[PDB]
Amino acid sequence: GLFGAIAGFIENGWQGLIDGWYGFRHQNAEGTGTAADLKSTQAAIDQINGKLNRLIEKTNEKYHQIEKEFEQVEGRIQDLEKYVEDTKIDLWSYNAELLVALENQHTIDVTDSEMNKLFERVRRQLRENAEDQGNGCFEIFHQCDNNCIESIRNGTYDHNIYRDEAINNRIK
Amino acid sequence: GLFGAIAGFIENGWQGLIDGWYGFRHQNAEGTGTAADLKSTQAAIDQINGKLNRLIEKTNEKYHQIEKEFEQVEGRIQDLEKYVEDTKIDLWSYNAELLVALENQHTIDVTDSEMNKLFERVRRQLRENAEDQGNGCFEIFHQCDNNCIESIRNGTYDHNIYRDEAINNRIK
Amino acid sequence: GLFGAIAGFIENGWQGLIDGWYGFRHQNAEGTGTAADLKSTQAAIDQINGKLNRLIEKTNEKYHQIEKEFEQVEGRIQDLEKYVEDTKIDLWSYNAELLVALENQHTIDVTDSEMNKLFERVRRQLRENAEDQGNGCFEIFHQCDNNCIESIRNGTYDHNIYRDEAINNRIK
Amino acid sequence: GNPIICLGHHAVENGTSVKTLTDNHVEVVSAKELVETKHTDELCPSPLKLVDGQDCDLINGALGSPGCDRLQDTTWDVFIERPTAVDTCYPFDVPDYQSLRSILASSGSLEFIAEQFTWNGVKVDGSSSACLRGGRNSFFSRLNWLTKATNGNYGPINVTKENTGSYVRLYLWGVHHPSSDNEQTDLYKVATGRVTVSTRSDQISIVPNIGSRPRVRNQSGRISIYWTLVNPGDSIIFNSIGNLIAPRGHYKISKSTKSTVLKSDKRIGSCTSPCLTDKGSIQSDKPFQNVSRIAIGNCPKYVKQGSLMLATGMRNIPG
Amino acid sequence: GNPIICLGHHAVENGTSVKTLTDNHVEVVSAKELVETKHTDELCPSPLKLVDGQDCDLINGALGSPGCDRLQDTTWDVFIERPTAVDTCYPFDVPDYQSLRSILASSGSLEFIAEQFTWNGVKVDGSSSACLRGGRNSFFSRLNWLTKATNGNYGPINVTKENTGSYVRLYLWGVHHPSSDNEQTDLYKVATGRVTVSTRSDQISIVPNIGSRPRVRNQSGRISIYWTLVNPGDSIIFNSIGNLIAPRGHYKISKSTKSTVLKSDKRIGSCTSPCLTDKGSIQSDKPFQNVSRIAIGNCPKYVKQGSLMLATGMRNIPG
Amino acid sequence: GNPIICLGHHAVENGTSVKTLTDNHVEVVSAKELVETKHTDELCPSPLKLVDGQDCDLINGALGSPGCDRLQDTTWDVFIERPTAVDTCYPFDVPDYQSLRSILASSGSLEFIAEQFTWNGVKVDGSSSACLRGGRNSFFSRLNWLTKATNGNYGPINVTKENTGSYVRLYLWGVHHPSSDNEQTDLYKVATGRVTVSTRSDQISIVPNIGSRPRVRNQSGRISIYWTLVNPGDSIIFNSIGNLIAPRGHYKISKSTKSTVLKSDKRIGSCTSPCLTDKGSIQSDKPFQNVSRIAIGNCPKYVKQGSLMLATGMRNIPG
Ligand SMILES: CC(C)(C)c1cc(O)ccc1O
Ligand SMILES: CC(C)(C)c1cc(O)ccc1O
Ligand SMILES: CC(C)(C)c1cc(O)ccc1O
Repeated sequence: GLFGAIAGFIENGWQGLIDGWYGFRHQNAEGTGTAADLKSTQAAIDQINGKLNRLIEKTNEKYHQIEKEFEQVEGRIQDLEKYVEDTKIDLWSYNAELLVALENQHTIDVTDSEMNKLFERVRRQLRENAEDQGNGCFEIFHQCDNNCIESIRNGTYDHNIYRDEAINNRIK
Repeated sequence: GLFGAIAGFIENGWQGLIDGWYGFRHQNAEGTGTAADLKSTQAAIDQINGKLNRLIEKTNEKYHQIEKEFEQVEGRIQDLEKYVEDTKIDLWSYNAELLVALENQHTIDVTDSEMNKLFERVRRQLRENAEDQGNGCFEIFHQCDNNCIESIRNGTYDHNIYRDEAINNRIK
Repeated sequence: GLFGAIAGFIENGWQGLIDGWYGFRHQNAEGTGTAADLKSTQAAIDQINGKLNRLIEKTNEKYHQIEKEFEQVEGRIQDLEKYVEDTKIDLWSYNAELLVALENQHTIDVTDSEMNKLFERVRRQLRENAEDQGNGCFEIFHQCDNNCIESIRNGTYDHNIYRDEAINNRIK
Repeated sequence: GNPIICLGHHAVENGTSVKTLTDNHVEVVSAKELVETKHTDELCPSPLKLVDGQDCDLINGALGSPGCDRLQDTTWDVFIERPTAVDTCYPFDVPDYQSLRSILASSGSLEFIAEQFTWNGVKVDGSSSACLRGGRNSFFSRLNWLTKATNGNYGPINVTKENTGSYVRLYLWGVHHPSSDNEQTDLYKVATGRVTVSTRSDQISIVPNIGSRPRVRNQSGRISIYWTLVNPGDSIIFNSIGNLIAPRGHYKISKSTKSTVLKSDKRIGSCTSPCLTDKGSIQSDKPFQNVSRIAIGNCPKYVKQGSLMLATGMRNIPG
Repeated sequence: GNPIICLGHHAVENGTSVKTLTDNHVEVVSAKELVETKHTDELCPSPLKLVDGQDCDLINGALGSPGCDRLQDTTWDVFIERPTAVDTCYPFDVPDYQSLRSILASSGSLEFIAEQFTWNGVKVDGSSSACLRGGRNSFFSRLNWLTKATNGNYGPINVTKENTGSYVRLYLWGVHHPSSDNEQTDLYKVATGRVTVSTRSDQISIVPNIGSRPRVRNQSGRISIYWTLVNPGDSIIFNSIGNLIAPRGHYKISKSTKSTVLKSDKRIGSCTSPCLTDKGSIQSDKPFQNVSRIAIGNCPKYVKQGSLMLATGMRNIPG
Repeated sequence: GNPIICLGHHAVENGTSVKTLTDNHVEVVSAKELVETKHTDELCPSPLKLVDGQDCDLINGALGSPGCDRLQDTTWDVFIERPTAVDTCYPFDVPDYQSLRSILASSGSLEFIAEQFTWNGVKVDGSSSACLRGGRNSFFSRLNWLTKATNGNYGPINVTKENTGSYVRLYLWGVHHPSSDNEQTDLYKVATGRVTVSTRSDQISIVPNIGSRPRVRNQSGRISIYWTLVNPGDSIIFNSIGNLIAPRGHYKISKSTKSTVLKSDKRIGSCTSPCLTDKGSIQSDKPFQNVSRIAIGNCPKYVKQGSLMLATGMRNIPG
């Protein structure tokens, strides 16, 4: 993927994340836990759903057309009727092949993007209080109880409260 | 957008930026001001203009073709002439729909990209002298008068001049 | 490119990198050297090769078709046979033009992406031991002999060994 | 030890392979199939109005051949012709047969507008042992086999109908090509017949040709079927010195009407589908299908591929 | 308080909605419409050379029917046929009419190459009250109605022209189908006529058919119009025992030439446009158009959509 | 001074320009050309089975005209017609010539299934000075020119063949149109001939037409060539009162078979290519080609562009 987050600096996915596409797994003085991130999951689902509804706008309705099978050789007209149909089928087969390939290219990049936006979001909430570990994890340089963890997850964490503690730990 | 800068960590756009697509808004000891970034605006405009000129290379010129309306039923030949034309129109309608959708997908990602490249550029100019605030803003940890602000905007800012001051403020 | 690394914050490419697409150029107490990064080169080559094999799956095989040149005017049937063929050729010419353009757009973004993933990888290995210089280079704030340089290149560098030295240099 | 917080994403045990611009096989969490491969194996009678020809094809139906009486006044979105259809009447051929089938299929109706004609100087309602109805000699119910009058001549035929109405009329008529000169004279007195049918703007004239043709239902002669359209305001004249197979009226052309014919094998079911193929009905939201290039109604577009998986989730990376 | 510097982008009060692969309605700062929906309501006479048939269609023009004299020597990129065009001459029909129209339209010229012929043994320049010019009996200016000579017979016709030139010739000729045997003999002596026109490589032979056809301009008979091409080097022979409607010369075929016919209603204006439709002219740089699938010249491609907005700016996020 | 480590990428002196969605000219490290522009200038005889008509086109080949004997029993994937092909036999024409060529090309075979016929009451094996073989009068080797018997009449012809086999038969036959009444009677006694060929389901009847046509190989008359298909189970009857050009048997129709005809100029080489054009053979993996829209076999798709460069490397930024 263009971002190198999914199948990239995130080693793998979590089979136990059964209620979201993206989430937080933490470790603190009280233990460990996993929760789903709703915004990032919703942003990905919306875009995928968007592109699926888009693929339905149904405009293929045909009645009297031309004959497509023949009981006897005829030559000139028949050649044309078959060439016409064969030309049509090739072009649509081509459209469908390309549409899927490029759609899949894009979806995979979108999903990789949304993973990255989540990472970046949290990076910004933590400021100088945390360091990127290289694997989708932040080391947090202060005590962070369950309420504090949740404040990160719900975007109310205020880095100024922990700043002196964190900056001090960062430096010895 | 793939980058999450436009409609992302930049909360909104500036209706007062009337002479650029991208810009700087600052606050210092002398006050506040907005200026346009020319490089980033130009890079976006060039790419959009590029894709517009591309859509003009005009190669549709047709004279004697086939009849497309008919005064009387005929059966076999007429069926074919209509099927031919209807097949043609469907395929072009499909081309135009996909071309626009995917072009728009791309343009929006390009514009989002260029926003991000600007952010990243400034991030790199400031080094350890500034911290990312999470909203497209950098807190600058030293006095930065109008000349200093302009030196950031025109890419002559030398972080070494302010480094000891900034690093000291960063740490208490 | 969407990432602004190639033709972006990497000023230019290295004509002397003859055994890789991406690499490391260092400077230390022992001198200077260039080496190729295999993972990033391989990831780009694989994707380009992937899209090339994809363009071969060969499904164009036609025998008896229709006549395409004519010795004498005939009117109605001939008009149709020519209109059919001309319609076919226009649509394929359009497919090929778009396929190449969008493929090239993508390849250039992929290659730019892979450059960026390499940069990001090293950024993560170095932690607080290095600072981004703005030009694809990291200033390393401790002595780093040839073995240490190689440990960065092969992903065994352990930032904790150099941390106190580096953090101290970073701060005066 | 400091607390850590990790960002991640989901991963299922069993992914689905999709293709992208650079890869044949890329495993993602979820995917949807875009090519419809299944059909019902019966033709659904709704929402499209079907008419089953059973043992008559559309033209035998239009001419009124013996197996065809149940098709009278029938109307359809799709007429179904069966591969079991058989000729039951005097052997005939139709120059540009296909175009007549197309024109009929398209008008969507077998409701005949019957007309009184006065054929002067001939016997009427000729019958044949090659066209049996209930075991008795008969003929195409929509055609009138004229021969010479009890006392002699085939009083020259010249009859005209004016299109007084507001719809285009289609008239079905024929020419009898006899197997011998004995038969020619026996039927039409004249040694060589002639049938000329014309309007203000178009015209056909046929001289019948004698000779032996392979026997069908014991008959060596043939009828050639022709057709003439007549616009509102125009007239048609039937002028014949002999050998005219006369019309009993005309069909109404509703032109450019969502009607057609499907050559199919499948029985008519009781299901509901807006898409018929010669192979059965398609019930699907998929954009594409491979069932058949013969597809009538609101259908997925026919493509060659048997499968196109659209990714609907991220890369699947378990372990 | 430390100084801050913020990066941002522009935002207008009123955005424009575009579509993308994942969204129907996405508001961006600016957008361009790619589907042309407007036309001029007059046909522009430049840069394309137009010729207005007014009351003659192209074939009446080629035959030289009374309303058509102003079309002599005319040349065009696009010939305009009007829905007000009317027949003014002896009633006729053209087997494969469409192909003759197509061939004429395509050659782009009504300049007749007149030829001296010697028709031996017949009266020439026949006229008709079904073809009035200035109130007087007349005929197609490009055709020669031959009948039997004052003293009797229709001396057998056998005339040949060699294609001495370097262009393919198109010869327009006809066969008269009379309404009665009285009229047949009255005009051609012979009871049954014959017209055979041939070259080294192709040939047509028609036996005329008698009978009553609906009266047009008081006339029940018909002329059937045929055409014969003649390559450089080849010859054509006109062989007739009766009923030949003879040519007065030929047209030049310039083949594969950017010429055509447009059936339109709109008056010819004084505007400039490289694109004509039956609905009017298109003046536009847009890649697509919905005005009409009848589009001649340098035109946007016809599509079904009435609108396709291409984004030309970033997401619009005011407030 | 602290150590530095820089990430970078490669750069060559001379890049290649590609196009993208936003740029006409973008220089990348490497690129592949996707449009094939070159061909071999000879037709490769493998893997496709070629048959060179040399001086016979396919129909003269099927009829058995003098230059054509080497084409007997020939079979092909692609038959090559040469622009140097010439008529060598009695002048003829074929109504719907193109369809006969198409049907022959497609069956892929000139192996004639010869048949014994009994033509009763006529002279057989007529010959002509317009059809010379070895300097001597001759005729189409596959046709039988019948005339009246030494003692007189053209005993009426009525011969039938039943299709006993499991393949569809194609029968080639003709009608002689004579230049005068002298010649008509001299050859067929009867003043006016007739040829009727028919099966259970189809039929053709032709009355020959007399008259002078331009002289070819000294001959003013013509033969018109017709064809009749006969399904397994059906029969064909040849009924003639005069002027029948009779068959000597039939061709086998293998329908829907990868066979065709190519009008080409190029000599047959000894190269190998799965793709033939009228201009030569294509040997290429490129998806597209511009050589010709006449392309037979496994070929790149014809496109208008002379070049489409696919990028296969990153932006090239030296210096
Ligand atoms: C998706 C791609 C352009 C590579 C393609 C491959 C293929 O074998 C057939 C059609 C295609 O569009
Ligand atoms: C752009 C997309 C492939 C989704 C599409 C939708 C549509 O309703 C018609 C044509 C299209 O290309
Ligand atoms: C690649 C693009 C859609 C811009 C295009 C341009 C062109 O001149 C012809 C066909 C195209 O697909």
